[PDB]
Amino acid sequence: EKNVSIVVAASVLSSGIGINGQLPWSISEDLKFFSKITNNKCDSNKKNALIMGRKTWDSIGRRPLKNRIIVVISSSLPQDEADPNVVVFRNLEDSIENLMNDDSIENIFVCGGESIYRDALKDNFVDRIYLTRVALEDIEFDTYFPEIPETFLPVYMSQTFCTKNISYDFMIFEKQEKQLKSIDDTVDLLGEIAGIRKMGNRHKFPKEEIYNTPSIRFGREHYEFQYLDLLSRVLENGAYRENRTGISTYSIFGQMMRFDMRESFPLLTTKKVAIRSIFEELIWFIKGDTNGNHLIEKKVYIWSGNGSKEYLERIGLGHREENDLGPIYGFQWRHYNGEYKTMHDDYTGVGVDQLAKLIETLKNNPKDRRHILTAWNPSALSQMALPPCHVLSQYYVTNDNCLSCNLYQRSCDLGLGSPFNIASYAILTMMLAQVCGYEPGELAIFIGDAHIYENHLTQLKEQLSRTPRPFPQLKFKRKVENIEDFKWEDIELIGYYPYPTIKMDMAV
Amino acid sequence: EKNVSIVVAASVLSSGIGINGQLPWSISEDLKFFSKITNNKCDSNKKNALIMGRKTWDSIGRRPLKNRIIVVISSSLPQDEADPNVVVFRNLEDSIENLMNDDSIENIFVCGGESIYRDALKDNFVDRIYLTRVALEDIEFDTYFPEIPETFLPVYMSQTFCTKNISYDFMIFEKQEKRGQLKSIDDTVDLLGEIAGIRKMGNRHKFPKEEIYNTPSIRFGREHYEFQYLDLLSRVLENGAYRENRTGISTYSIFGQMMRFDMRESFPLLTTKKVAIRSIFEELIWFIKGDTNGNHLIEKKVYIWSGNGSKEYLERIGLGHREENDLGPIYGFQWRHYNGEYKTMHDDYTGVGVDQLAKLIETLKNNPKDRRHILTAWNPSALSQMALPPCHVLSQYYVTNDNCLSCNLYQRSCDLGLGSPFNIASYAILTMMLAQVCGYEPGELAIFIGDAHIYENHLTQLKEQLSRTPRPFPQLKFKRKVENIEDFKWEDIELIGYYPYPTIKMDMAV
Ligand SMILES: NC(=O)C1=CN([C@@H]2O[C@H](COP(=O)(O)OP(=O)(O)OC[C@H]3O[C@@H](n4cnc5c(N)ncnc54)[C@H](OP(=O)(O)O)[C@@H]3O)[C@@H](O)[C@H]2O)C=CC1
Ligand SMILES: NC(=O)C1=CN([C@@H]2O[C@H](COP(=O)(O)OP(=O)(O)OC[C@H]3O[C@@H](n4cnc5c(N)ncnc54)[C@H](OP(=O)(O)O)[C@@H]3O)[C@@H](O)[C@H]2O)C=CC1
Ligand SMILES: C#CCN(Cc1ccc2[nH]c(N)nc(=O)c2c1)c1ccc(C(=O)N[C@H](CCC(=O)O)C(=O)O)cc1
Ligand SMILES: C#CCN(Cc1ccc2[nH]c(N)nc(=O)c2c1)c1ccc(C(=O)N[C@H](CCC(=O)O)C(=O)O)cc1
Ligand SMILES: CN(Cc1cnc2nc(N)nc(N)c2n1)c1ccc(C(=O)N[C@@H](CCC(=O)O)C(=O)O)cc1
Ligand SMILES: CN(Cc1cnc2nc(N)nc(N)c2n1)c1ccc(C(=O)N[C@@H](CCC(=O)O)C(=O)O)cc1
Ligand SMILES: O=c1ccn([C@H]2C[C@H](O)[C@@H](COP(=O)(O)O)O2)c(=O)[nH]1
Ligand SMILES: O=c1ccn([C@H]2C[C@H](O)[C@@H](COP(=O)(O)O)O2)c(=O)[nH]1
Repeated sequence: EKNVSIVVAASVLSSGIGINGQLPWSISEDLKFFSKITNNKCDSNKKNALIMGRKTWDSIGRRPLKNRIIVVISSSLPQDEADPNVVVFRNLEDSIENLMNDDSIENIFVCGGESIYRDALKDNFVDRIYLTRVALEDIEFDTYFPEIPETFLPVYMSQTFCTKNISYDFMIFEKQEKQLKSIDDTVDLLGEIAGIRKMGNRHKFPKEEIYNTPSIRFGREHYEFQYLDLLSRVLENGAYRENRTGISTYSIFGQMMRFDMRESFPLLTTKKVAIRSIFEELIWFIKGDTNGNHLIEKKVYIWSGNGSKEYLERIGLGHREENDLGPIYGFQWRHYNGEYKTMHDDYTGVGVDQLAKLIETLKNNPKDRRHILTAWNPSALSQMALPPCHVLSQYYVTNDNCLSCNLYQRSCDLGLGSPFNIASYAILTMMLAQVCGYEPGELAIFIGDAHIYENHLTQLKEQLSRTPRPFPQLKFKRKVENIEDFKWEDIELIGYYPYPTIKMDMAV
Repeated sequence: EKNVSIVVAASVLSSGIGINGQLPWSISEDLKFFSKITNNKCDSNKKNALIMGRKTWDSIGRRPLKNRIIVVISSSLPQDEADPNVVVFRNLEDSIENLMNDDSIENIFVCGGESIYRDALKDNFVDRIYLTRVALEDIEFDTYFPEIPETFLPVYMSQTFCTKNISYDFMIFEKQEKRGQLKSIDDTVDLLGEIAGIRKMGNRHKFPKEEIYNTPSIRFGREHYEFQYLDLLSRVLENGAYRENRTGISTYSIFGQMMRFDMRESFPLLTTKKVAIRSIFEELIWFIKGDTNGNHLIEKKVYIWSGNGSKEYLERIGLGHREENDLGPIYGFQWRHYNGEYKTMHDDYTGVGVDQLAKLIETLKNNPKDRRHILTAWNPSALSQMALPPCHVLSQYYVTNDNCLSCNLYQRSCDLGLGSPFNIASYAILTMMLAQVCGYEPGELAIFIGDAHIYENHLTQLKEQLSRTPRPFPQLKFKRKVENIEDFKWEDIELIGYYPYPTIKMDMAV
């Protein structure tokens, strides 16, 4: 008995691990990771053994690895003797015996060639798989990682990283075989006694059947889990409620989500997200625009319904022309407190420009604590087609000169709105970072009424059955001078490989 | 081997457990807890044994406990085979002996009397201690739970509960003599951290080192909500970035963090330092009445808004033309007269500006499930006239299906050392007030911080605080049902069972 682990790097969609006797890419961090995992051991007078196939041997210059013993599988290679850090076997099965003996061998790693992976998995020799998911998928491959067998379950998944615009995961799987007992025994007995009265009961852990990729118990580091686990928590504990819209929701109050923005862009991968619409709705905010026709003109219908004659009629704004949403987001951002008459009037100079003051303060007085944008105007709400959901947002220049964002959101709808805000404020923050001279840092979203519309239950349950994939990267093709000059065309999505788009109808 | 646990309920400060042959209180959740912990077992063919002194056995009426075996330590009581569910032993040590005897015995509980506890601990018989800390002192006790020996560390502390206004609290201590979920995941996350450094968000949120983490041996059971404040503290202490600011005094800062606090079973007043509760109530209702006159506070001997309401400060910021302690359209002006025109702190502003606190109340009452119960103080039009731009910037309220009122607050900037304890207490109280007035019960308070920072002239004070294990939170009850939210008065408030550590002096950053 001694541990056997595969170590592989494979393309996210098709497990492409090689082309023309070489890799499909060069990613140093991955070689570094390979170096750390294969070198790692306790008793420092033993060596780990790296098993590989002759073509892979061939592939790295037949040049030995520091501090490790290579084991080449070949029919032809002479079992040499020049070198003791490189040994040769005629088949994979006998190459083990590694186990039995060489007590000078702590761990065994299967380092691949397809033919070798395929044999290790078929003859059931491997216990763990360390898999580096690489997000590049329209390139030639002639070598694949075989399908992970059912006996294996994912138990870790890291955040997404970036190298020269390529996103990658790493990820661990364990061959399955079948804190205190006291602390949990206590917490449960107090839970039985107290019922609703113990706050832990009001915040129950989600059940396996509604928790995305359940085997991943202690390694939920991919920040997309921050979104999916939120979904589970409400699936789990949400109270059923009626609301102004016909359609009722499951709801809980006071939640939060966090996303890295240094290494990747947080566009959900568990459903294809309408990034264009998101972007297009953002510059419309930025420009201070409240004319819904401008979005519709670019073929973005997200605000259609809240600007229809009937909807505005139903809510007291029947005096408005179709699509005059009144002083909603964009207007409070550039014209805070301005007096709104119609989308046709000229507002240049009226009201506080928050957004301009934001940029000025952000470049001139970075460490100061007042970088705030707010849409919550008690005096305007009744003229808005909808009061805002994303209500207030605070911005933060780190000592190392990234820009982070906090968004307070009164009423994210988890199914539709939420994945939008995530992307939206990510971008707003990247935009502010170009314009002000910083790099993107972190995004934290604080939620008030976090809920799911009931007509989304099955759809979101579908989403919850899909294991997340590395986030993509998002780059600007040019440096702008004023932030209102950004255009869709400027924007580059690198490496977005989502699952099918999931249809969800918006409750009006 | 075979577990021996002490189970005891004791007063938080002096460890009182008994007076005149009885308990100094009557708290049935505790008897429920006792019963659960002592009945709990795997093998339906074995039983647990509870050990007690004769006088304790007298205490419970000499009747057996369902489903368990009582073992009475007495010199004199007869060893009579009548009850198979009660056996007498002449000494604790022999009774311990349950350990090899009675394969039929699964677990062992020392159920007390001071003399059985003292003996069990002195003779080192015992592995774990289940302790219910009862928050009333200043009453008569004649029996005590011994001081817990240094060989035990605490490993769990529950949230605070309430019964007939008495706060209480469950903890476990383990005899500890001679990350980790398994190796493979911590190793991999460690290796990744090394490859990536600052590039892996995990390295940006490093775990607090043991010497700065409050009560470190409690690692998987930091349930007491006091820990939400303390752990935040240790977190900026471990990752907080240095930065100079508008005050000569620099801060250590991180960005984006949160705290939850229950308000159904207790009042979230920090116990690890005596907190100026009066001054908090007096500012709070100052805000509710919509008042901006700094004098009204000083007149009630509350000096928190003095430094910011003085002649020099008002000068240095461009408000020289303002009467002393005219603070401007700060918090309560915006709550009552959002966007109204600020003349002076003397004008009458009846009917001016949007009255948010009124709309709030109307909305909680008539539209409980609506998502627009919102209180805001961030008014870009009015920042400059303000002695100080607001820190508790926005709050939301939420009526649960079982009629409790919850509050979320977004705080852009938060002095962990000084303002934060005020904010927790402040908004717990406001929420309790809003709840009474609207017909509901207190629910939960969540607090979202933008800039969470510790002032550098505070480090040693907060380090001191971090070395004190928290005690169960007190209760706060209103003595009468007010008709209007601005009628509340300090006199109307009762603070039951607040037992803090001594106050810790910290200088304000002007
Ligand atoms: N992305 C990643 O993580 C990795 C990718 N790769 C890529 O994979 C490709 C190489 O893989 P692959 O084409 O499978 O070649 P392999 O590395 O699997 O080597 C194949 C050779 O191994 C020997 N061998 C295999 N099975 C047996 C057996 N049953 N008995 C005796 N000898 C055996 C034979 O050598 P002989 O002919 O001498 O008999 C065979 O030709 C390259 O593109 C490489 O870059 C490789 C490792 C990792
Ligand atoms: N708050 C809590 O959780 C609890 C509180 N209590 C309270 O504590 C008080 C009772 O405790 P306490 O006064 O210490 O009495 P105990 O329950 O410890 O009983 C004392 C008796 O136990 C027997 N005993 C003790 N030591 C020996 C020995 N070494 N050899 C032989 N017999 C021994 C003796 O009985 P005999 O005289 O027959 O020889 C002695 O008088 C009451 O107020 C009770 O309500 C009790 C349990 C729990
Ligand atoms: C958040 C936010 C901004 N908003 C604004 C907005 C306005 C009123 C609202 N009203 C309600 N009840 N829920 C909302 O989420 C909501 C959102 C959004 C509105 C609709 C979609 C939407 O239907 N998105 C696509 C379909 C359109 C597309 O493909 O572009 C989807 O089905 O996912 C997204 C965001
Ligand atoms: C929040 C808020 C309102 N405010 C107003 C206010 C004004 C300027 C500020 N400036 C800075 N830098 N930090 C602050 O927290 C702060 C707070 C407070 C100011 C001081 C104390 C304070 O020193 N409190 C007691 C001591 C006095 C007492 O016992 O009453 C303490 O030490 O806890 C609390 C609140
Ligand atoms: C077998 N092989 C192909 C290869 C490439 N990438 C991989 N990536 C992963 N994740 N797993 C593999 N098995 C893997 N294999 C290898 C093996 C070692 C080195 C190598 O250079 N290793 C150095 C690491 C060099 C570095 O630090 O950059 C070492 O010290 O181990 C390169 C390719
Ligand atoms: C020994 N004693 C005094 C007493 C009271 N409170 C305590 N509380 C604690 N935590 N620990 C003790 N040892 C303890 N002891 C007792 C013990 C049992 C019962 C009792 O009635 N027990 C019933 C209680 C059942 C119930 O009320 O649910 C049981 O089934 O266990 C009362 C007093
Ligand atoms: O960024 C956004 C834009 C608005 N909405 C949704 C949330 C609610 O479903 C709806 C507002 O509902 P009420 O507060 O009006 O009831 O708008 C979002 O979730 N996110
Ligand atoms: O309710 C309040 C009143 C103000 N402050 C503190 C927070 C900051 O320490 C200080 C303002 O600092 P600057 O934003 O001026 O830098 O006031 C609070 O924390 N809470």
